[PDB]
Amino acid sequence: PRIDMHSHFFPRISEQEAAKFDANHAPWLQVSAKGDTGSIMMGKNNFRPVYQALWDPAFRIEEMDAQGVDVQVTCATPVMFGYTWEANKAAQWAERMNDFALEFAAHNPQRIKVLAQVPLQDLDLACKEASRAVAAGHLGIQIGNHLGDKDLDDATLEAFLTHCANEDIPILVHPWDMMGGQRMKKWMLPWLVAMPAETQLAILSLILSGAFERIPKSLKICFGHGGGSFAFLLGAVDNAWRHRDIVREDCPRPPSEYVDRFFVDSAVFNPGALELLVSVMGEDRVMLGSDYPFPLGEQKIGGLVLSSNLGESAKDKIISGNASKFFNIN
Amino acid sequence: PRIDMHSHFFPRISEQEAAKFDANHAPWLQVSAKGDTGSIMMGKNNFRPVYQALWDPAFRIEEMDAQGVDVQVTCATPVMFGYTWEANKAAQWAERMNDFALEFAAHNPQRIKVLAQVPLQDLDLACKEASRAVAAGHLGIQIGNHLGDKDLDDATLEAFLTHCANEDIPILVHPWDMMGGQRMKKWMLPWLVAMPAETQLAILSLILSGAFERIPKSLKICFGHGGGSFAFLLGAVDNAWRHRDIVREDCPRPPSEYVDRFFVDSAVFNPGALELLVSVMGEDRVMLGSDYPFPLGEQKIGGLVLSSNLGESAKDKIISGNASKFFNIN
Ligand SMILES: [Zn+2]
Ligand SMILES: [Zn+2]
Repeated sequence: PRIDMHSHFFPRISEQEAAKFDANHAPWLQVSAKGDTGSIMMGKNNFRPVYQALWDPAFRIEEMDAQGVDVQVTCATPVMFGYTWEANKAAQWAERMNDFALEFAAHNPQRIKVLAQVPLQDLDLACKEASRAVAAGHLGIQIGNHLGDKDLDDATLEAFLTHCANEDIPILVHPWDMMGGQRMKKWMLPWLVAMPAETQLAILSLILSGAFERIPKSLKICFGHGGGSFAFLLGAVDNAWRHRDIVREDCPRPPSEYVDRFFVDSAVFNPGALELLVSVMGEDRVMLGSDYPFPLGEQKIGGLVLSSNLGESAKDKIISGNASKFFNIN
Repeated sequence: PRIDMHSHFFPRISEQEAAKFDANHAPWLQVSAKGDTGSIMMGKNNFRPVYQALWDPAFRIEEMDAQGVDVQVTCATPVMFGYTWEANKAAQWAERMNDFALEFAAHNPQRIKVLAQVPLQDLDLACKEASRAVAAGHLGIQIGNHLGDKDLDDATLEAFLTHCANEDIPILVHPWDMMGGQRMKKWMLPWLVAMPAETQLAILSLILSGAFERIPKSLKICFGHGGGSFAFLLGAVDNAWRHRDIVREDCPRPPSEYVDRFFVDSAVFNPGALELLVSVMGEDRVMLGSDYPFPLGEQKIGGLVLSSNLGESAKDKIISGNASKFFNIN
């Protein structure tokens, strides 16, 4: 079947319910009276216009049919993370969101799988939430790729990964809270420039810090959006490792050898980019992700893989094989 | 014949010559009695230790012999920019670095060419410095993407491109200066992540702002380092342009259609990445650049292009053809 392992949801939360958590920074969902469109709010502010398939599981199915998608793995919209909040409030939030997801998916748990969020600022509460959420349904965890000035090499984030590997919980790493600051507002530049750099930073943070050495090889970790610009700029990285002390210091093998340690989704929107990606990662390590139902995710899901010059077996693993093994969908 | 269009020098200046500009911001060169070592200086502290090839054309002429390199275009180390300085002092400084670059060049003007630097913080001072310098023999200009602490590139910058496009003054745009704030502190991550991003941002800035519609097709502009991650991320840009009216707002054609308006150098350190780059830019708009003499410079200049499953006609254009037309070199 077709397995789309990168999609998003947003739960039914009213302004008042989100107010209890944080009347200013807790997101919620404003739906039209018809019920077809809607907005993600943020206190009183409009954040991002959305539509029915983000909150409605039934309505999501009828698009899951038209696109030929059999099983969808879905998870929190990044605005729900709340990594900057006080920890207990966040842990409570993350528990409530993971509950909403199970509800969402339970409409038809055969086709809709979910991933959990965690209060990643607090290592203890994050591990607790991850175990709890998986035992209760979720097939794994989605996290943002960094926590303020902390990247995946931070010991707190490295310890979370280790915990997930110990308990055989699979992780999807998603870019969010993009760098760039004031210079990238127009033309969705944060999406096009900062977001792939964020992801590539995350991957390189694990590799060059030595982290993969101190993390069990049993960890299932996947990077969204093709690993960003990772696969393309990897040559420049091997070259820096070869010729600079400071680059080599904590990384014992050539950085390129580490593609055996993680996965990437397939959303790179270009036949040749996909072929370089598969070349670097191997057909075993790339999975179909659409970024549904957001405006700039692949509009015909799986379109790019199937239209490619890849072997029938390579097209099968990517569209199905690798995510049945990765998330243990049978 | 063999042309490396991307390299760097630093002038033969003393603590005192530079003192007359600044005691703690104007950089100068210190070399030991064993005239082989050397180090760039700021005040009385080491800013950057330095290979003998960086200053001293004599040694350079010999390394160009060992390498396949007949002609090498060379320019400022971005340390020498000073786009933060007051517009007048930075006009004085600029021209001195361009005289210092003409004495360097006049040690073999058949083999050593020079690009000028401009006081880009003031539009007219820079325009004047530019015309003045190409007239003195410089084959063109090298500019950063900022202003020491700047947000990208407005219509002031677009004017400077127009000035150059009209007097046929070629420009090499060189990624420089940060992006990562308090992140990316180890393993040369700014060079591996932030620098490719900066370059791709410069490119997309020109394209998505519609700038190429106001800029005469006469413009000769090259982007350092393979144009960063541009080629690989292009499919994503195109996808966004077509699914979001804000991306398309100032950009009347698909962004990918604009590849005919600029050049990139070839320094991407990987045959697969170079093959995608050529397939996107076309063999006519990729030139050989090594980043000599820096430690992350290509070791065997030309090596990656020569060794490629590319075409032979393609290989001569890259090595020679394109950079002959671009700088006007015979
Ligand atoms: Zn996503
Ligand atoms: Zn350079």
